[PDB]
Amino acid sequence: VQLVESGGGLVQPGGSRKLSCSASGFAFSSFGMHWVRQAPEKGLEWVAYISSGSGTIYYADTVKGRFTISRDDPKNTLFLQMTSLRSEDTAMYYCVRSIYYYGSSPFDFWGQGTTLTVSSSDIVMTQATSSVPVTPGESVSISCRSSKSLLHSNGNTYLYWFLQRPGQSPQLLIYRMSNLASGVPDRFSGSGSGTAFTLTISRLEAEDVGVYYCMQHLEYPLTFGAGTKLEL
Amino acid sequence: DQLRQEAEQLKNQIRDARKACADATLSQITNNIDPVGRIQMRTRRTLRGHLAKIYAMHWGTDSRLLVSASQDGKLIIWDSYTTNKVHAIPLRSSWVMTCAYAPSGNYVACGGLDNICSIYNLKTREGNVRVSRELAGHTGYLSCCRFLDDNQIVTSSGDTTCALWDIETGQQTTTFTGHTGDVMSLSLAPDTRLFVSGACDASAKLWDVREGMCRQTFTGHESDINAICFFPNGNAFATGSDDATCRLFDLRADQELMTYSHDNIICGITSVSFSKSGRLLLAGYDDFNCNVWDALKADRAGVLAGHDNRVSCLGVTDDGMAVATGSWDSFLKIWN
Amino acid sequence: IAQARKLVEQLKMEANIDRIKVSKAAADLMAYCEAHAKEDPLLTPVPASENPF
Amino acid sequence: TLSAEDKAAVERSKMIDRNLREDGEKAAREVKLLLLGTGIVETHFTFKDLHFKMFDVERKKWIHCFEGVTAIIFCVLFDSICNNKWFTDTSIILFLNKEIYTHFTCATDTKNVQFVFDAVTDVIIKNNLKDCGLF
Amino acid sequence: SVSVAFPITMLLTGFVGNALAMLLVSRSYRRRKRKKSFLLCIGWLALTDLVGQLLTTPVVIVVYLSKWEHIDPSGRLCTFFGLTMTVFGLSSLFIASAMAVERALAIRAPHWYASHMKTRITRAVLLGVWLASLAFALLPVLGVGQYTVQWPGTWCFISTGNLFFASAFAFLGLLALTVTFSCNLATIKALVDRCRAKATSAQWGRITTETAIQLMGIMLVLSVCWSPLLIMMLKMIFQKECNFFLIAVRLASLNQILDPWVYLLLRKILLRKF
Repeated sequence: VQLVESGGGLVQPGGSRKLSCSASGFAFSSFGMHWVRQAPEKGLEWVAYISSGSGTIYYADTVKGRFTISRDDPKNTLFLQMTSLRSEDTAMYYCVRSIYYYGSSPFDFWGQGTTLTVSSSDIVMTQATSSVPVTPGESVSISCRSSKSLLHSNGNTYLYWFLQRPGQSPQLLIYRMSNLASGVPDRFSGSGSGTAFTLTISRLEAEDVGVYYCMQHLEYPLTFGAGTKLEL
Repeated sequence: DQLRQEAEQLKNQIRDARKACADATLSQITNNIDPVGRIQMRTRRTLRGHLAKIYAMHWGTDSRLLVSASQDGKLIIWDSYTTNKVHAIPLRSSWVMTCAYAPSGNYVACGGLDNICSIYNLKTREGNVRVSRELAGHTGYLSCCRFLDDNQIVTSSGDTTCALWDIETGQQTTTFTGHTGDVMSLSLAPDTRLFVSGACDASAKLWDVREGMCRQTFTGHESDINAICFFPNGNAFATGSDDATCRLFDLRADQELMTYSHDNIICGITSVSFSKSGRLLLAGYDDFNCNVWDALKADRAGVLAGHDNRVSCLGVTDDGMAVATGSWDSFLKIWN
Repeated sequence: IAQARKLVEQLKMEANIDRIKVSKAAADLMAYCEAHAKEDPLLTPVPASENPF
Repeated sequence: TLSAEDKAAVERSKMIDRNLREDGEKAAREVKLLLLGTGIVETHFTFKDLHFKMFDVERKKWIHCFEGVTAIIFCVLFDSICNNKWFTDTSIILFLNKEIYTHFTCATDTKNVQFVFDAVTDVIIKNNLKDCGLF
Repeated sequence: SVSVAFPITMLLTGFVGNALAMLLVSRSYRRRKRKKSFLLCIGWLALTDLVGQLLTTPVVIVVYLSKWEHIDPSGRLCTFFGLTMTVFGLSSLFIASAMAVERALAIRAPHWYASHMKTRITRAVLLGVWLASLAFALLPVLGVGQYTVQWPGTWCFISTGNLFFASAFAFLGLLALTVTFSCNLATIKALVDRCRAKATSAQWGRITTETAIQLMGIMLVLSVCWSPLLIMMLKMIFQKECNFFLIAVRLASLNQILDPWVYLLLRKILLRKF
């Protein structure tokens, strides 16, 4: 199962561009699809979302109107028509899949990434932390804060913990309170309540070094954290 | 012919021994128990989406996810709380007489007239439900199907045998023998150490999955047995016949303990299930409505009227918070 | 006469069971029902506050 | 609102509902035929938009599941089967080699197929009239 | 002839007949049999007739007890009375025709009819007619057509936009009477042709005879009941004689009273016939 996207490169500001992602190895037509950009030195940022069967579409406020997202199930391709590019539109664009049903694990698989370069309020999540020097073998705790309470009337606390290893797209670690993702070591653990959240790593290993991001799925637009980072 | 005399000399001895322990009856022992009183339950949810008769149904151990199989050749994994559909599995052959939802929730099994038990994988990559394995080896209609906690499935076919399979490999590891007719019902134990099967011989036998020996054998019915279920503690069970006589047996006493009959019903019984505490004994008759009995008094305590056809399946969640029934009208209803 | 030989052995193992008096069984069966009576949401109605349906 | 991810889940449920209906149309535009007198053998052949699904089969317990089939075909006790509370309202077709129909087999295959196709039509007519508040 | 008790008798028969119709249909639509579509169609027809009689008759009795234009100063009462009659009368024909075509379609195309027919499908079909009938009732309110009180003043009559208003209603009634003619005639012809061909059994022959009696009988009452209305409308378009119109309207109400009897009541008698 691979989710590889192509495109990118230098583009004249104020022009238009087309980004396409080819999905193979999984049933594309039955999955939702998300677009997530990443500025060179800021962090992850939600872009757009198209549901399964093009049922509904949502766009981030900063790119509403001039961005379009289309889905072609028979050819298994996801397109992002980009219009009226500007200086801050430059970012590393990832394509993310997410299937929504009771007990599912959305945002499980992330694309690879296409580099797009441009030549020269409601929910806020904060991680009051920066690069934390740590050596292998000692437990680590990462804190997170939310402007609103992510708990819902049905008992689901919509918090997702992502890990971005150097040079690779972020990988889902935990998608709710202590809901470990598939292919994740038992070391990672999640907890917290209300607006207070924490991620605990037990017996930290060398490969665990990276940037940890916190995301809320309680209401669109989806907002990421400051991306706490770890130093070996 | 010589062994026939020995068999007669043995059956009578067994019958006499059972009568020795017959010192009283439950109807007389518990005469001082206060009746539970009228029990009224309203259909909280009405799951719809099937286009044919519903032949089977099973509750997930989480007590929220519900599977159901119908003649449409489509399993549907329901979300009982919100009536949403989680999956819709298409079947190779639209002849399904049973279904089972794995205790861990990873797998779901089904089978029927094709003599094949297909194990489907729900939680997998690529978000697609695919046949993990296709068990084969029976020689008749696959009557019932249940999962053991260790992901090894116990099946009961129409060839008068019940087998224990290995999903990982795909071949039988054990085999019931002794039934002299089609096996129509099967019920595991809460600890999964024992199970009972009812066949078209008015007999319900008890088996051990560990070493494979027939422990007991209970008789008393006058026709086929169409459903069985254990008491919550696992020391007793109740069976449904085609003569409208639910009977409650006891494992340790090796003798029939109590009967639930109502001459107002002349049609057979198609499902039996106990409540969490074991005081209630729901039963699905062919008169289009259930009959919530009393497990200790043999007196009706209500009725789940509201089905347009016969009640073919009936199950009670692990936590006892709800009851689901599926009739041939292609409708599932969650009572409470 | 293979069927007869197996059948004779079958009843042999079906008769050597340490059967208990029905009175003890009924008491144990009745005892279990009362112990878990308060934990059954069907014997007694449950308030809507914690009723998922 | 009250739903955050459930809205996405409800969208998925509505997509599954459609698929059941679309595939449910095919079942309606179909007639099932049971032949009487390992596993189950099925034979599918199309006939002017009627994708006939002819399938061939203690022994009295298999009648509850087959109830609802359009008709029963015999190639060659029949009295007892017709009054078993299951096939009472089902036509019976008999070939020589509830409106009971008897036809003599002929060498040509089309003629035999033509007769059975007609026999299915009228029994469908009777059901329609019975459901139209006329009989 | 200015029969004061005639409207009272019609109301007594209509309410009694309609009341029985709902009681029987409502008491057997569960079917423990199916046949849900037919029961729903006939049930609403009886309900529509019951309300129509209950909605129009009170005006007639009110005029008699009032000892019409002088009694009612405005024209809203006359417009409301006329609006109910024009819409309800057209609705009965449309649903009557709609049921007739449905039966013919079932015989002609039984294969895809089963999938295309459902309990909720009929409800939508019978729901559309009500809007169509009331949409026409809105026309006089707009200004196309006028309502006039005439002899005996117990019911408003369409003034003869007004000139073409009478023609439009006549065409709608004729089309409803014409359309039912084709389908019902086609249906009975098909059974007769099919029955004769299959002869070359007795039990099925009995069904064929029953269809002719029921289907043909429905046509006879429907055609005769509204036959004079078309003739009266045609005469008005072409152009003492008011006597026929006064009794013609009462004739139409007879069909509504007899509307459920032909479809449901006759079955009870036929049940004991054999």
